[PDB]
Amino acid sequence: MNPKSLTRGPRDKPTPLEELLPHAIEFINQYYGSFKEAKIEEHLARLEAVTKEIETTGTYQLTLDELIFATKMAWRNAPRCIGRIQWSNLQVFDARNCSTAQEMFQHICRHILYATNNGNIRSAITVFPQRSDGKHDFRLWNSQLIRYAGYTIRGDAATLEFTQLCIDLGWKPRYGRFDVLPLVLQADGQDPEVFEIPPDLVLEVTMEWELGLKWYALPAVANMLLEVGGLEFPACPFNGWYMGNVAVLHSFQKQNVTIMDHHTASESFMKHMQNEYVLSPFYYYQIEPWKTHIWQNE
Amino acid sequence: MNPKSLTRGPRDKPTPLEELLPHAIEFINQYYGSFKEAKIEEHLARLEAVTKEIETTGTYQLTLDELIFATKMAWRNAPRCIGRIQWSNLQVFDARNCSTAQEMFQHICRHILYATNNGNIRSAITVFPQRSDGKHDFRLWNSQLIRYAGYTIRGDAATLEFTQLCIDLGWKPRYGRFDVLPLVLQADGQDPEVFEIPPDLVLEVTMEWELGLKWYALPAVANMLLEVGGLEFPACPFNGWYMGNVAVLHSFQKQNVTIMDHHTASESFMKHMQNEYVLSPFYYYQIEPWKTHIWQNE
Ligand code: HEM
Ligand code: HEM
Ligand SMILES: c1cn(-c2ccc(O[C@H]3CCCN(Cc4ccc5c(c4)OCO5)C3)cc2)cn1
Ligand SMILES: c1cn(-c2ccc(O[C@H]3CCCN(Cc4ccc5c(c4)OCO5)C3)cc2)cn1
Repeated sequence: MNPKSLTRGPRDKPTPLEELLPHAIEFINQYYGSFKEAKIEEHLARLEAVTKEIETTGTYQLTLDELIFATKMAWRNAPRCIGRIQWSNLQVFDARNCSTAQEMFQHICRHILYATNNGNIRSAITVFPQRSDGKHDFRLWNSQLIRYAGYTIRGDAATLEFTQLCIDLGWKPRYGRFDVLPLVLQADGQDPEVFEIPPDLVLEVTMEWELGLKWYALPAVANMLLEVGGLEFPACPFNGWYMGNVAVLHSFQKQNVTIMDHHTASESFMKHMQNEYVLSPFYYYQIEPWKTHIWQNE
Repeated sequence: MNPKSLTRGPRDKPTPLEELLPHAIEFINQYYGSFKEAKIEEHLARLEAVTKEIETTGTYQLTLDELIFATKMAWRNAPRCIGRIQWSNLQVFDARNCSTAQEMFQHICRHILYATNNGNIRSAITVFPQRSDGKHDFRLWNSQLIRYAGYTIRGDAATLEFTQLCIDLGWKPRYGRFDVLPLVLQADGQDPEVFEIPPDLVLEVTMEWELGLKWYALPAVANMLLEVGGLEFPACPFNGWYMGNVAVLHSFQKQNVTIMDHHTASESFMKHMQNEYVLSPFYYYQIEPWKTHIWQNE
């Protein structure tokens, strides 16, 4: 067997141009190939401009449309994702001009608001600045945007470690069982900063003859890396909606929070279908950033 | 003399509870003893929960922090390991929820990536699921994660046998002198599967007035067993870095691959020291798994 690694690690230097250029060219082809017989000239013109940009600057920037295409193809290329059948249903927020953690936070608020949509969940991805030399990475340290803390256990037992990290970073732990962990955000390679998510941004389905059980509506992956044309985006949170004695199906449907039931299955595929008139791009796992981060202040 | 065996063999049944419980209790004590006067109540509470878990399930699970502690104490307890002086410098990857060989492979890729760190080597251990009844063991059949094949001789003369085994398993032997052997991975007691290591994951120091000599940067023991509190982890690869007419010291230092020179000696001990504000646990040798494995398909 010759499987590839599903993980893409840190760098300490820019991608060598001799490595980057072939990848850039291949993606450009894939992109312009999505127009079949049309646009031969734009294709070649783009090849020339990208090549020059790389030779001049050591890298290149994607057009907005190229980025949108990339995020959708990466989704289409996600082997385990059930949602990828309707891969055209994806809203893209372009945050590649982001520079600070405060700005990252505002972008994520915007994302959570749009995708939550008061229960009528919409898929979205927010793309932060691409890796340059690898010493200025933007990363979200959370595994998901919204997750309950973990503290025997109290809360989300799978975040006991991350919860402890937040505390160590100055987060004040309320010790409930449904404490929404803060966003831990790294901009430009700096030490991460801690941001409470505004409670009003977090939609929860309350389960329904008293246990006080509830769960958050928005499942959002915070910690993967988008690869495209040799470029790496170490910060690119995205979300879908849930797949699904189970008062869940009932509580979600009764509170009208989207889940992947047959109706939603048919509808989303219907909408996807109406949007018509080594794998790359790809979402990679990363090494947990607290295991690799060099603190400029601990 | 009353030396103990440094080898821990296979089982065909779960550890008897009457054997397991005393060992579990002893480790819990060792763990909570590392807090001196504090935490008497957590200690007793943990004793009670572990005892109940064993009586209920026939075994028990370590907390993440208990596991981390165990791996570091086992290292501290390794008589021949020079690196154990700086035993607090160890990154632990928890793969105890692993179930398939493909998953094992992804964990090992992640390990190789982190520990290699583009030449700035970091110590790490990846811990796979603990032995249950002994008929579902996870094992790596390699002695190291990265090793050259052996084929008079061609390649690593010490792997002639293992190389032959890989071939017998379906591996196609390129007949060079520096062929990186594939990972041979056994999950849940199943027959092993063969996985080429992605070449880009393998860092090599090229020796430097033409012989074409090179060697791999990452020394990683693949085949030992971690014992702790009566639990056995037959799959727990770990790595350090090398100790060191010798163009080696030069080639490694000049290509900035870590070795245990005086500088690295002082630095790593310095970092270890800043991490402050029958032996058990222990790493055992095992019997070569191809000598004991019952093929459900040959
Ligand atoms: C529209 C609703 C969506 C549904 C129902 C859905 C469902 C799933 C499910 C069930 C998994 C597997 C979880 C596991 O194995 O533990 C998954 C994985 C994943 N999803 Fe989604 N997803 C959706 C939207 C998205 C979006 C918008 C993206 C990206 C733009 C995406 C990217 C991925 C990726 C990369 C993985 C990992 C896939 C792999 O490793 O093979 N998903 N998704
Ligand atoms: C940080 C760099 C490290 C260095 C320089 C180092 C060096 C060594 C050396 C020189 C040996 C003896 C080899 C021989 O006799 O053929 C050894 C053995 C060993 N090392 Fe390391 N090591 C390091 C990290 C580790 C780590 C991370 C672990 C485990 C978490 C570890 C566990 C062991 C074990 C169990 C043995 C066998 C010891 C025995 O049988 O007495 N080493 N190491
Ligand atoms: C879109 C969103 N996702 C995920 C979101 C959140 C994820 O977190 C995992 C760990 C916490 C519990 N999560 C439960 C879950 C299960 C199935 C599912 C989820 C979340 O979102 C889409 O479909 C799984 C995993 C995957 C995948 N695509
Ligand atoms: C960490 C890593 N190790 C080892 C890694 C690899 C090992 O393989 C042996 C057989 C192949 C050649 N190896 C050479 C060697 C020598 C000294 C050393 C090595 C490898 O890694 C740490 O220090 C020894 C043995 C021990 C021990 N601690």
